[PDB]
Amino acid sequence: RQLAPLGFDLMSQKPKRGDRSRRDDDRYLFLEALISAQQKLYISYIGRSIQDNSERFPSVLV
Amino acid sequence: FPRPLTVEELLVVTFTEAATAELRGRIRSNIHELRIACLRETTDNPLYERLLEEIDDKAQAAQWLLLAERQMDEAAVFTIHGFCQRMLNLNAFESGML
Amino acid sequence: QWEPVLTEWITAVLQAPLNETGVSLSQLSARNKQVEMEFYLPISEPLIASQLDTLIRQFDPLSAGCPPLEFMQVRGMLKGFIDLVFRHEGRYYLLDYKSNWLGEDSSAYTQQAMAAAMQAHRYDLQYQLYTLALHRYLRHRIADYDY
Amino acid sequence: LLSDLESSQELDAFVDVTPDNLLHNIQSDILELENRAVAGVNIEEFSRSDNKRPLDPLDSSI
Amino acid sequence: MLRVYHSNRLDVLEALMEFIVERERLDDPFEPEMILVQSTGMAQWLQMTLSQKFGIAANIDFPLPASFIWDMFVRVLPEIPKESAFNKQSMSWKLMTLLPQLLEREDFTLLRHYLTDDSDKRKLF
Repeated sequence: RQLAPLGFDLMSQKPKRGDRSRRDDDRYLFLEALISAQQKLYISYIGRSIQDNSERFPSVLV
Repeated sequence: FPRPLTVEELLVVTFTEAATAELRGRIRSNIHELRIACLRETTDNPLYERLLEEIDDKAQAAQWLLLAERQMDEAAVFTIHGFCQRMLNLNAFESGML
Repeated sequence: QWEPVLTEWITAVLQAPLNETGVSLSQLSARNKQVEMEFYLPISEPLIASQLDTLIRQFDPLSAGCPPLEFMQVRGMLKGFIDLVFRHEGRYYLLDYKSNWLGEDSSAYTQQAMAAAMQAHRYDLQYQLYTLALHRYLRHRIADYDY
Repeated sequence: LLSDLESSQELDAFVDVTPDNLLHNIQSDILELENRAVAGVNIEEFSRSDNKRPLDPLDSSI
Repeated sequence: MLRVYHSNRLDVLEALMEFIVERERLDDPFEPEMILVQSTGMAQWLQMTLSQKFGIAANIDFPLPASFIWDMFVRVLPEIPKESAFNKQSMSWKLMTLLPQLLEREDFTLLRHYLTDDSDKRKLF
């Protein structure tokens, strides 16, 4: 989920250790979901759009 | 170019949204193929072969493509209407917009 | 329009003695106060209505009135909200708040009438499940606990 | 930041995941911190594919 | 002493938390058990797992790390208000006041071009 900084925020200019960004939160969530599954893992995405029958792509994490 | 750049610093503008998602995956696949070609030092394709000939240090270049591969999620490929929306919301005060 | 009629009635509630010991609500220190306890009581085997009310009606005189409780077989965690829990003289108590009663003011709240509404709204099982909760919590938290 | 604490006493309990299914294979590699991907650095490694981990066709895990 | 528990899965840490409460029981019965959780679902899973073993789960506070530490401030240091004077809410109305006053300060002049164009006060909010 893409949440852009306000653009005048000073924290995004000089990042530090404990800085939290929504991009790194969802990227680490995909790792939490990978280790959490003890038996089966289900990952589904739309490869082809049903409307115009074009090509789509999965997330870079997948 | 005078200096190497980061994926997030490269701006690509394509008027169709469907072409921006295809070009994003097309670049994502070409960064992955060139990265493997840098580690293998050999490739079966003419374009990637001429690229490996110009590459000085293949080890550092493979690390740059790896960092370029992980950032392809925030890689910027936008339409004209999708650009201004992100740009005017970046700096609000110069544009004078909510 | 309310506040003049409220601040008085509130003082009458806090100063009212309770049970035999005559405990007043104002005598409780904040150390002994626990407000809005949320407990999770697991039920292991499926709970059957008829298999329950028979035990209820056995030892409980209040379960004689009204038909047996009707609920589908349920297995899982039980939830509930305890209004107030406090200890006095080394003895814990259980408190709950009910208002309702749109039409009644005078003595129509009495020992027979209050218990008559307890059987009407099925508050019997409610405090019986609240006690089983509190009994398990006091058994778990207090070392060498006796009911 | 956790390892930076001076007075903290750290102790670990880790349950080893015995790799069987494709899911337990990945959780292993992430736990033991090893790279199981074959890059094919040399043509001798690029040819034989048996050095990878065998995958059962009946695995529904991932 | 601050102790850090490392584990591969959460079920081991939850079982270790069950052992810590089991080996030592709190003197005062009404003292709640402080457990820090960042969401509601994480706290609601701990309640069902703790109640599944001990037999019940009651009097467990689940605040946020920001509310917890702030609650720790009032206990340790006197004179602190229970809730602060600076919040995501109140600071918005306080700035809605100062900002019309701080215009043309020779610094904010970059911000002045955003407001003084025109507004219904929506831009100020």
